[PDB]
Amino acid sequence: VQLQQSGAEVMKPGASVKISCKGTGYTFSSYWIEWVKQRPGHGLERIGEILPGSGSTNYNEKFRGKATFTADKSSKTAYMQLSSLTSEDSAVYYCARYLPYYYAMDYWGQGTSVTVSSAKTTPPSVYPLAPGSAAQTNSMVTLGCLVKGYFPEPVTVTWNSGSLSSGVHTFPAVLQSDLYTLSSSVTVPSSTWPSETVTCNVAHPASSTKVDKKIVPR
Amino acid sequence: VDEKNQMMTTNVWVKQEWHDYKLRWDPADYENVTSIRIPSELIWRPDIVLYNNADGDFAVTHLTKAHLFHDGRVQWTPPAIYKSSCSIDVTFFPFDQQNCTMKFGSWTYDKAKIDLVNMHSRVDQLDFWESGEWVIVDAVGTYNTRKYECCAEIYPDITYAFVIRRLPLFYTINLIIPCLLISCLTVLVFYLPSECGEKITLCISVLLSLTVFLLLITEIIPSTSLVIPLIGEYLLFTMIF
Amino acid sequence: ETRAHAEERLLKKLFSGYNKWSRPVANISDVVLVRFGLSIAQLIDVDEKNQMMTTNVWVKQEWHDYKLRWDPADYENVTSIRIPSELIWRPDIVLYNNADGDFAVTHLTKAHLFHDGRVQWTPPAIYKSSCSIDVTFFPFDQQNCTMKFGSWTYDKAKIDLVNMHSRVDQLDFWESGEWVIVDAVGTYNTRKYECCAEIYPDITYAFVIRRLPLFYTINLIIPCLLISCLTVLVFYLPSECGEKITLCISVLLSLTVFLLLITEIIPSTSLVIPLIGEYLLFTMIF
Amino acid sequence: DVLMTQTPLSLPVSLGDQASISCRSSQSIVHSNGNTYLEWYLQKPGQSPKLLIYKVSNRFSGVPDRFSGSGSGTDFTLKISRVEAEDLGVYYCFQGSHVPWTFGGGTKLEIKRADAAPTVSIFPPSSEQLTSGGASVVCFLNNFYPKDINVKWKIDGSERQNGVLNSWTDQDSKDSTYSMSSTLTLTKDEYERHNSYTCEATHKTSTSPIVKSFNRNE
Amino acid sequence: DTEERLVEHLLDPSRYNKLIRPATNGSELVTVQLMVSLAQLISVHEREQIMTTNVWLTQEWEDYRLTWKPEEFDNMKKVRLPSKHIWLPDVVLYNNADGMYEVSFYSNAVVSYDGSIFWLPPAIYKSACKIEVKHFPFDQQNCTMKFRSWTYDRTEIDLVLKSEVASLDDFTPSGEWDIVALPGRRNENPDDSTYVDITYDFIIRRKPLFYTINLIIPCVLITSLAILVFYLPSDCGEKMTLCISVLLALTVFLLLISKIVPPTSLDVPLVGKYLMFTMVLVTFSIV
Ligand SMILES: *[C@@H]1O[C@H](CO)[C@@H](O[C@@H]2O[C@H](CO)[C@@H](O[C@@H]3O[C@H](CO)[C@@H](O)[C@H](O)[C@@H]3O)[C@H](O)[C@H]2NC(C)=O)[C@H](O)[C@H]1NC(C)=O
Ligand SMILES: *[C@@H]1O[C@H](CO)[C@@H](O)[C@H](O)[C@H]1NC(C)=O
Ligand SMILES: *[C@@H]1O[C@H](CO)[C@@H](O)[C@H](O)[C@H]1NC(C)=O
Ligand SMILES: CN1CCC[C@H]1c1cccnc1
Ligand SMILES: CN1CCC[C@H]1c1cccnc1
Ligand code: NA
Repeated sequence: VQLQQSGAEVMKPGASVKISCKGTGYTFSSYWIEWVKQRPGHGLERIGEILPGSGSTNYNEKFRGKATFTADKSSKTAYMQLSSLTSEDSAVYYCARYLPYYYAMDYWGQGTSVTVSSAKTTPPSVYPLAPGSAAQTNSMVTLGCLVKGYFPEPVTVTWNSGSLSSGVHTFPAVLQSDLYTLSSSVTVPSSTWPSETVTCNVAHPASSTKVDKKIVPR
Repeated sequence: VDEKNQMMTTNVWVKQEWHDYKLRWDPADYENVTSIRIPSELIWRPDIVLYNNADGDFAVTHLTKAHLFHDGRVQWTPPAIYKSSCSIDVTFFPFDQQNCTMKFGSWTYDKAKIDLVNMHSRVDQLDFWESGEWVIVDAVGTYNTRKYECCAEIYPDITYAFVIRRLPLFYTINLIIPCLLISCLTVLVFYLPSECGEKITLCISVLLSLTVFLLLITEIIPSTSLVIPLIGEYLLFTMIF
Repeated sequence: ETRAHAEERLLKKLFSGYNKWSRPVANISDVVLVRFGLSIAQLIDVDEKNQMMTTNVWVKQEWHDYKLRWDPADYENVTSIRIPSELIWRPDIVLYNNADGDFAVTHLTKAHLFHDGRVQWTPPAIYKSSCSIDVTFFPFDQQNCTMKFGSWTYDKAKIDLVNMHSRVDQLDFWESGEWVIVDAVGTYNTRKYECCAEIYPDITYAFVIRRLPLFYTINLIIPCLLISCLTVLVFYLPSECGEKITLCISVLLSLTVFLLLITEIIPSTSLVIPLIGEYLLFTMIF
Repeated sequence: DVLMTQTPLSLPVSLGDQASISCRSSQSIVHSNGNTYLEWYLQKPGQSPKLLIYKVSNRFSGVPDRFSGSGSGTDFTLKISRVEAEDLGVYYCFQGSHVPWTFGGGTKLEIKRADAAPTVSIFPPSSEQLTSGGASVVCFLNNFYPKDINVKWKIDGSERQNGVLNSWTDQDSKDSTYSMSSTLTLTKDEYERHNSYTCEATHKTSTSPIVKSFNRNE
Repeated sequence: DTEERLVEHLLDPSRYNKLIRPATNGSELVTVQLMVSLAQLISVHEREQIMTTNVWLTQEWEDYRLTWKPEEFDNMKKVRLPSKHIWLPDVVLYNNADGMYEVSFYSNAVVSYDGSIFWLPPAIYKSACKIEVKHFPFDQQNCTMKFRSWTYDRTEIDLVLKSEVASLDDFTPSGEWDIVALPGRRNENPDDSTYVDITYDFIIRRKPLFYTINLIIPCVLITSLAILVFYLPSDCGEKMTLCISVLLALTVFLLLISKIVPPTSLDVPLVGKYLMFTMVLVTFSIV
């Protein structure tokens, strides 16, 4: 068996988004297909299941009038028309097979990320994070590489080709006003930084941006 | 048309014509003979089956005879009784229109071997018998193709759609007029003064009367939960009031 | 060398000069033994008004003859082959208590064959017997219904029935829901009819069964036993209010419609009367 | 809808320890046939959920025997014998008694070890951001345990809460620690009017709050 | 032209036989793969406990003597043959009522050159399934249907399922009834060692709106008056008519709901129990 979904999708608030679910390797129109919604914060809430053979549909009492499933028998594809979408439903959507009262839920999908925000395109950024002026020189020191104002996910903020990989830290994305702001840090011995050349690199495939900027002391 | 069980029982003359190469001969050598009649059991017969059956025959088991012409043409006219199962849509009872479909087609042959061609665009009605209650508004024939799970080839089919109407006079003279007449008393009891003391009698009698009429109409219309009969809604409305 | 090719030669050889209507026995005086048995798939219905019990029965008939024997070590070790029952002799076991039903085994299933001459045959059937329905303690009732199986055109000198199992097997029984079988007893008997001089054997199967009483004691006897507690209630009503005749007529018509309803479910037997009917007539008189 | 209540919310247990998680229903979820249809799901970070227990009295075909499930008609308990490095993730409940179906709340599960000293470091803005016209002060707090820690921002001795972005990651695998970044964004015009900027950290392993301050005019 | 010679070569009674079943290498089992497809659930008479459905059952089996050299006969791949003449393993219901056991149409079968045969006849089946009537009408019905060869045990043939679930590619919405899941499972009996069969379980859910609007609303509508008869003033002298009429209506609804429910004395319909309890209440009211 195998399941496929649609790619990443973005759209302004209020419009409609339709995602596809493809299934192969079994009798597609023989048992239920249910979808799982996962907010990036916490919890798992469902959106509903349908039987691709008949027009039997049901919904959770909380998400009534928000989604409308649709099934096709010729092409093994399930669609979902979406109602007026708001900024509170930007989450990850799944798809899964299910058969009630018997063996059920043995396989899944791979995940479909949908992001809804008022933005068009913003390249990732360079702003190093230099240590303070008044600080006591210890045996080790932390580093900093900051990126502000980019959209959408993902981005790859690494060090010099993986040379400094121990002690790295990559935080989740958090908004400030409308875009994303991330930082990368690592602890290196203070006896090497004034000598070794270290530069953080930023790679953005969605915009094809490969930018590095050397960090030098003050 | 048993709507309670959702079954249309029709009497059908099927006309099947084709031609093959083996059964040809020369008329000029056999004292100028052109057409001879033979039992269909001895010659090949294409399998024409309907898919929409429910508790009935799947075939033409009568096995009529068949004509033969000199050039190889063959004509075959078996009569049969078919029992289809069509979705009865009863909303505007009794002023109703029924749309019932019968699906004919081959069974063990693809489009690469047997291809069906509708001889007439409309269903013939030269020898129709008027039942009295149902009149056929129109009968349309459509040629379609499908692809099933078994196989790789595509299979042809012919869909006959009968759109018919119910003659309304009987049910509007014996079913809806009594209830519409006794529903005009639910407001009458308020004008009755309370000193005489018989208003509860009238009220309970009217209530049981509508109850009896509802439990009667629940037999003639099908037990289908997709939509509600309008008369049933009106009766429940008046019972609540 | 294939198994099918050898079985084909066997089947061609034994059916070469075999007859169907000839009773297969070594000598005229020698007998056969037909081991007989029953199984109930389900108990369809017991229509007491029409006095008809409709049953679905697997009949197990085992016997043996001398003409269908061979040697297994000569035909690549074949022991049991299956053949249609129309080609071999078939003993006619008929039931005498039929009422608008099948007298025979018209399904004509297949039959097994062993190498020594033994033959086993299991045709399904739908039987409709007519048993005397005794409805007195309705609904707390026990029904005793019989079926009478037996040979038709042969005497005890030629065929002798032997019951295979002392009790009717119930390994594949389907619970009808309303009727449970208490017990089933098969008895071998012999009779002598007016036609002939010889005596003929038969087997009588008696089913003693009970009716599950909850369905009727929750819908039929409790409403009438409840509304009958009003016939004495009306006298305590004062006279000046003026509705005692209403209560009386209501009770009377209600119980009369009830009674006339109960006559559709019990048979029109005149030998005994149901106790419920007697109680209802008693209450109507009073 | 039959809500599901999982206890606890987060249960850190070390490698090899026995962990038991309770999952209660708001109503009775026993079907009339006599079998209770409940599913346990295991979600790992960045992957699709896996199966471990279906039809609790039975075991999944493919999961090792270290997992077990039991309970009465209403109270349910999932038990693990020895926690390995692979069993990290989140557990989920699934009831299959009444329509519609619903999930649980989500039970977090990671490993537990001793405390650690938090590493705090403050980074003032760089020259490129001053050329842009902003000021990003980034306060890293890495390699600490447990999550009980607070970050506070002071400007000239006054508490500041506007513009504070607090982010944290999950428990890392090679060191079993936590990380937390606090970003403060201001304008360059405001950077030239204040004097002292301070990031303070209050953690259990420190009786005194770790203070990191820096001055503009020195 | 060559098709006729090919068919007469395959179906010659001197060479091919029908009453015997094919086998090789010392009574090896001939595996038979059957799977079902539900066309449309056309009726369920709950009073007689009879589910009448439309079924397409597909059967595959390997057979060696029907093969031919594909190069000789103009490179033909598959040939149609009548079902009556070629051997066919019987596959028939057991719990079937109405006597009718075998299939209806006996359609043609496709035969390849390797020897695999693939045959599917239509059928209408009248299964008999117990009606679990407890939560009327908000109920789930569990109807079982068995497939097993009435002529062959597990010594010659063996049955194996192709797909774990019945297909619904040809399903049409039935209307009143709605399917939930169609699991099929191959049973095995270790005590007998010969009993082998396939059970398909149809779990069905009734759409509730029809019976709701038809019966439940009048029921509660007229039973909401049992606790109301007392508020009537006694001097008017009309308690008797109203209360007796209520009791009569409750008895009528009880009889009707008992006539529509299947007569199974194993369980009690909840609506009937509620009505009997409120009937006892209303007779205590009249006294
Ligand atoms: C619809 O009815 C069918 C038939 O009664 C139900 O199938 C039965 O299901 C139960 C529970 O799954 C089976 O019991 C199990 O048997 C196996 C081995 O015997 C055992 O490992 C389990 O512990 C359990 O006892 C029972 O076998 C099965 N009946 C059969 C196959 O004949 C079915 O569950 C019903 N549908 C629903 C939704 O309940
Ligand atoms: C009847 O149904 C058929 C098939 O769905 C459809 O094509 C046709 O339009 C319908 N006829 C009418 C009058 O709606
Ligand atoms: C049933 O009837 C038969 C024949 O009349 C009789 O012999 C038998 O005793 C009866 N069964 C019982 C338990 O009385
Ligand atoms: C094309 N037919 C329609 C439904 C079944 C299918 C079929 C396929 C092969 C042999 N017979 C029938
Ligand atoms: C012994 N049979 C039982 C009833 C009829 C009798 C009989 C006698 C002769 C030939 N056939 C049947
Ligand atoms: Na009256």
